[PDB]
Amino acid sequence: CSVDIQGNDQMQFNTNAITVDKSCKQFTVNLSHPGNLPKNVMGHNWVLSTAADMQGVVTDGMASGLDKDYLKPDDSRVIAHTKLIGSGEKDSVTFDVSKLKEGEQYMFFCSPHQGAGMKGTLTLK
Ligand SMILES: [Cu+2]
Repeated sequence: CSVDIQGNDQMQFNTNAITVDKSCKQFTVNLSHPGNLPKNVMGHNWVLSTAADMQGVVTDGMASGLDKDYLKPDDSRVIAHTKLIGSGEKDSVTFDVSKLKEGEQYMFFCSPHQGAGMKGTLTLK
């Protein structure tokens, strides 16, 4: 009921496909940042939304800027998210699996780097 995820100095997560076991009550993502670049150069977060909401979350987050960790304040579309981290930092987020529904498609992504491909799927199993 947990996954360790890395975002590196080249806008890449170490996985592009997460599976959440339907028997989990909560799910935890442990985000870390191998490499050497700080968060005001190559910072990463881990953000979860439906596939349909991803674009809006990204656009509005980029617009909100570094001072808001690249997320729109109180964004109702964001199911769960970590803070923005630089190399050597770490952050975890836990959310209730009840927030995910059968038949929906979910995406995870780093909001400042989603346009550069830093995204992947999240699926119940
Ligand atoms: Cu990033």
